[PDB]
Amino acid sequence: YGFRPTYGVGHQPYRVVVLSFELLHAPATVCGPKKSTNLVKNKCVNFNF
Amino acid sequence: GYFKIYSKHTPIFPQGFSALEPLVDLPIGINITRFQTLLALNRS
Ligand SMILES: *[C@@H]1O[C@H](CO)[C@@H](O[C@@H]2O[C@H](CO)[C@@H](O)[C@H](O)[C@H]2NC(C)=O)[C@H](O)[C@H]1NC(C)=O
Repeated sequence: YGFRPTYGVGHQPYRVVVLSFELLHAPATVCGPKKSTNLVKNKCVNFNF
Repeated sequence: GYFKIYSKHTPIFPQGFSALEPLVDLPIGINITRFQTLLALNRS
């Protein structure tokens, strides 16, 4: 490839990384992080543990 | 698709009752239809 430092913006080499998201019949194992809140006791609160 | 393993260790088929507590739930998701124990042959 023409990786010359004097090349134009459209010709300079650039790093590209491609991410592929595959969904299969097997159980999912790559989930996003889950946000958590503080803990409130002795109050009528809507909770999710 | 979850390969669940339960285990228990008793000191000393013995009579008695002991329940097995879950150990590891692996998300293998593969078909299991045959099984075979593997042993250790100590050369010494
Ligand atoms: C294979 O057998 C050898 C020989 O019996 C084992 O080495 C012995 O290990 C015990 C502890 O388990 C020591 O008290 C002995 O002194 C060892 N013997 C010698 C001659 O060194 C060895 O542990 C066995 N291998 C495995 C993987 O258990």
